[PDB]
Amino acid sequence: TGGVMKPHRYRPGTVALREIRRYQKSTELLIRKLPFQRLVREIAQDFKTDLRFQSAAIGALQEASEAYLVGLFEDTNLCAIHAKRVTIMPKDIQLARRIRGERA
Amino acid sequence: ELAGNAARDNKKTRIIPRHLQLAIRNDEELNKLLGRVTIAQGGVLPNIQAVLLPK
Amino acid sequence: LRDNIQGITKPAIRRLARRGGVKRISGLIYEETRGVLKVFLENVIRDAVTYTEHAKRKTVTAMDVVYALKRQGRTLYGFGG
Amino acid sequence: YPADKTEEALTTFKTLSQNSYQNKTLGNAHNGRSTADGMSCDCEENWDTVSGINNACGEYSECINRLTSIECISGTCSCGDDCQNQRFQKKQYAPIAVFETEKKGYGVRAQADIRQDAFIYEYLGEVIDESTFRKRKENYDNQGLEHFYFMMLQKGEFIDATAKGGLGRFCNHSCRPNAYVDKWEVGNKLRMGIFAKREIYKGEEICFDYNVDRYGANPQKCYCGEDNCIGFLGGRTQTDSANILPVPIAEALGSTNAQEQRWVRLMKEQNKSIKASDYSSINEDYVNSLEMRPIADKDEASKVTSALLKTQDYIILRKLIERVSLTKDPEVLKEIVRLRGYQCVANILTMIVLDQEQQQVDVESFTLSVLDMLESWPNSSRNRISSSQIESVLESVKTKLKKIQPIGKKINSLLNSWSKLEISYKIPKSQ
Amino acid sequence: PQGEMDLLDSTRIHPEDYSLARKMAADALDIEDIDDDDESAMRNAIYEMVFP
Ligand SMILES: Nc1ncnc2c1ncn2[C@@H]1O[C@H](CSCC[C@H](N)C(=O)O)[C@@H](O)[C@H]1O
Ligand SMILES: [Zn+2]
Ligand SMILES: [Zn+2]
Ligand SMILES: [Zn+2]
Repeated sequence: TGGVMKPHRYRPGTVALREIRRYQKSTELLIRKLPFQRLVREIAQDFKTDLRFQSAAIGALQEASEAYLVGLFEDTNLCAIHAKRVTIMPKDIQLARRIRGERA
Repeated sequence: ELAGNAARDNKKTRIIPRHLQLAIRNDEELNKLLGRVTIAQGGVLPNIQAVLLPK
Repeated sequence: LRDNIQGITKPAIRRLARRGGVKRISGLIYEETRGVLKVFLENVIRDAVTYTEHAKRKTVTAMDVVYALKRQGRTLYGFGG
Repeated sequence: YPADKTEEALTTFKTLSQNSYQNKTLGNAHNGRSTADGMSCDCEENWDTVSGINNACGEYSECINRLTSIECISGTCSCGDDCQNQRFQKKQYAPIAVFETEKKGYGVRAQADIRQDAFIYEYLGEVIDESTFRKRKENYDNQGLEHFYFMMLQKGEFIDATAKGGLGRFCNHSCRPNAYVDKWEVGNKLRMGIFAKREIYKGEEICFDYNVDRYGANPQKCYCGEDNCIGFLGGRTQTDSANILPVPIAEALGSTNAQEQRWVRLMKEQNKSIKASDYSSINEDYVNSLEMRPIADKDEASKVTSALLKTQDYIILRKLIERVSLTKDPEVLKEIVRLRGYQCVANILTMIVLDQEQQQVDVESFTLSVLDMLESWPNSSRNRISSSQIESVLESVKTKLKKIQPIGKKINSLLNSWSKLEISYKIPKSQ
Repeated sequence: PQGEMDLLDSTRIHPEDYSLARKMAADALDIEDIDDDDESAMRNAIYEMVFP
């Protein structure tokens, strides 16, 4: 009789609310540097090649993309809350972009 | 002034972009003036919705 | 470089949504976030590229990026603007 | 009610007011990563001037830290000192008593009515590493102790309640428990608390689900008395090759941990698919490939009867009936009669030769393989059959499969033999 | 109940009627799996009747 009682798992939302507080308190970059840099180079390749990208330009692009995505997710959370849901769906993303004017 | 005060509540002697973002976004008229600007390494103000919380 | 749009991984976009105060994430949303991120990056990269091409340069600098962002009403502080 | 055994239970171990640590590194929150920016709730201190009690961070307050299972620390949080979210630190346990149960030994009862979601008692013990846990487990197995006293605080870190701990070690397992264990963060440390899943009245026993990992240990029968009891204490076993079928059912087929190991080791490691641990789907190939040996133990006969009452699979029943055919010990057969094996065999017949999920030739082979031991078992009185009325099922199946004349003739011989038996006299009772 | 000592050794019942007393006790407790030849079940039944 040497068995061990298990601590079970957390409820859905508890670790979510914890990590919400943790990411809203801290300020580090959430997108990995090298895959984002490769993605930026892939997008820039389509117009004209042999285009070198300074580290500061890549960092500015990353900061702008993170700010845009955070604002869009705040608006999409407001959309989901308005529809009596707690889970965001792509339809809220499309509606937020529509009302913001980014999507025609 | 507002950034130094916000740093003072954080028990810090170093002004960082986080304190600047806190000072700008927590003041109504400053938020109105600097509406369409993103502060690099500023982060986001802690905001959790009321009905988002469990009961 | 071949199809590195998958480099924006699922935990990373989960973190980005989590900073916005979102509690639950649908399984189909990730492709939509990748698409809108691609669209935004496409627009800003295009504007930065033509800014650089007008300047007779071969390397995109941070000033072109901040200029392009500020021209789209997305003014960025901290990078020499 | 039962006599109180609180002091007697306390004398059996070294009472602790707080968790003890083997070393200062173990038990630290965030795997030892000191969160210097400790999570401070924005609650304003609500001091009731009459009672002098700080009502901030209460049960029905909106304290974020309370929701996220984090305790407020005095001098760091805006809620002030002595808030209502210092339950672990203030040690405000629910009032409980110890009473001797009929079969489970000492058990914990509520001395007062306890609200839903209320903190009952902090599980206390020594925080130990994995090697120390293994050494203590081996020592206790050598000592022959028949009681669990280990709980997993987190990965690689366990809590032992054998020699030192608190009253929580006397809580008994219930398959429909009224309380549950939860993990909380107090400062830079991790605690395990026990909370009320429902409303509990005074005098009622306080129980929680053990969800016990055996780590290869043998099953222990569960005597909780709950209607939803599974009959044994357990939980998801070792990561692979550990179980293909439920124990009683596996041991009914003569299979053990070695035979359940061998099949998976021979195929899964050699690029052939075996699904995860799930007993909802029976793998017929394993049951066919299993070896069969005669039964000579009555507990194995009880496990066989449980397997008959539980398993619906055609192939498992085929192999159990074949094993019974190999079995020829009269005492085990008398035990099966006491367990009313005929009652189970009636349903086993009905599911296969009245309900038709199989082919008539294979069902005929099954019927010929199941009539033989029915013909062979010792019988002395129709009182045995009367507990099952399996003769009715035999008539129904000989009438349905009337074209298969060997089955009909065997059932003729069987009912002729059974009809010769008298009925055991049962004393009439007043009405 | 299966021990060396016996419940009925503290009564006036003669040892030739011990199985009779155990059959009375078993039939009184509404048991139906009982068989007359099973002395063990008889002893269990009488033990649970006299000392539940
Ligand atoms: N419902 C139950 N049925 C049978 N045994 C139980 C049980 N709940 C707990 N136990 C036993 O109690 C052990 C936990 S320790 C509980 C206190 C201990 N029985 C004592 O009185 O000293 C388990 O390992 C098991 O052996
Ligand atoms: Zn609080
Ligand atoms: Zn508090
Ligand atoms: Zn049980």
